[PDB]
Amino acid sequence: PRGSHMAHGVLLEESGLDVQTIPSHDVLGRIVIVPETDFSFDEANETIRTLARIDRRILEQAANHHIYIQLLTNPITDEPIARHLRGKTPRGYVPGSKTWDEVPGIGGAHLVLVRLGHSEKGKGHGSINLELHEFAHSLDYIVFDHIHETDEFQALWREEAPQLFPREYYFLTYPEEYFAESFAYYYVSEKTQETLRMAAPRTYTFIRQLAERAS
Ligand SMILES: [Zn+2]
Repeated sequence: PRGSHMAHGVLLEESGLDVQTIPSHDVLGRIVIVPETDFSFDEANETIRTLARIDRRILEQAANHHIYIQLLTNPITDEPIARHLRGKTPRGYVPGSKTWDEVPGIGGAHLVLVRLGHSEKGKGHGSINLELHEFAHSLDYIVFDHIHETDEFQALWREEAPQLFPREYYFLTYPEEYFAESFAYYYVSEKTQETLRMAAPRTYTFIRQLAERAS
């Protein structure tokens, strides 16, 4: 007997997956959607533990805005709301060099999609951490009302992105990318956070106090 509450994915808190030792699992349990078919517990656990590095208040903001992060085993282009992307070139790639079938995440809307097994840099994307980068887009646009467009953030981007991302075109020249990748550096590890702090100290402080900038 399969219930319709699990037919299209399972909310983490309803999944029976054991997350009791994960910080903020009470909040993440209402944000993360896991597959209703077989998936790797190790891959899901690592993704959820990375998201649990985020300031609890930001997670609460995301939950109260009803942002969800759906973890997938199959490609994003098998989801009906992304089916139009099958076989198409993603913006910014040379045609023939990439299709949306090969893109493992999408962020910015109230539903974030992340395919399991692709977190690290180079696995179909160029971010230090796929799930933090994509979630940061949705935070930026929804919780923080396009904060990458504010005068304060624009000035951080101008002054510090050339120091932090001199060799990474999209993180250097797109303010929404600078926001999302800076967020991922702050939260993926202590080592990347200290890299951010040394190369881009004002951006570091901006991310550290981000929770006080919501709307
Ligand atoms: Zn991005």
